[PDB]
Amino acid sequence: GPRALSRNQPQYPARAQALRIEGQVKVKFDVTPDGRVDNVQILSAKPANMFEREVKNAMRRWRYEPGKPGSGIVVNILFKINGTTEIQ
Amino acid sequence: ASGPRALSRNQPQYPARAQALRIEGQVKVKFDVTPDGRVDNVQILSAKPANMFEREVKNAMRRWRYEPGKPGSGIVVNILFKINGTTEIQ
Repeated sequence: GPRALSRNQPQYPARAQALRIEGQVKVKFDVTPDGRVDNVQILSAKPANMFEREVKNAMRRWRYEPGKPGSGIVVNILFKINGTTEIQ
Repeated sequence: ASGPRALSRNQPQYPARAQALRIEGQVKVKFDVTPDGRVDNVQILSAKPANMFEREVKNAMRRWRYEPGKPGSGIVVNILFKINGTTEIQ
C-alpha cells in the first residue's frame, strides 16, 4: 500500500552528538490519503528524553504518494555514533 | 611538483577499543620512501590520545606503496580518527 516519496532523516540532537550518545526510536503512524503522516506515537525511545522531538520533527516532513493510505505502520529510527578515518 | 608519489594508501582501521570508547584522535607521522616504493623510518611526531592509534597507523602505512625509483625523506602525513553521529530509518 503506502508509497514513500520523501523521508527526511532526523537531525541528530546536538547534545547527544556532543556526548556521543546513541539511540533508537520505534514509532507507529498512519499515512493519510493526502500523503501525510498522522497519529504518530512513540512506541519506545532508548535512551528516552533525547531523540523524540527530532524524530517527530522529521516525520512531519515526510511525504507519501496521495491516494494510497495505510494505518499502524511502524518504523525504527537509529541514531548511530561511528568512527571513520582520514588520511590528510 | 616533486618527490615521491603514492600508488596506494590503505586507510587505517579504527581500533576496536577506540570505537568502543567513542573516542577521536590524531596521529602525525614523518617517514621515508625507499627506492622500492616502501614506507620506512616511520616517526610518530604526535599521537593524541596516547597509546590508542599508533599501532593501526603503523600497520596501515606498511601497506602503502609509492612509485619505485623515486625515494625521498621526511614526508609528513596527518591521520584523523573522527567520530560523527549518523541516522537510519528502518
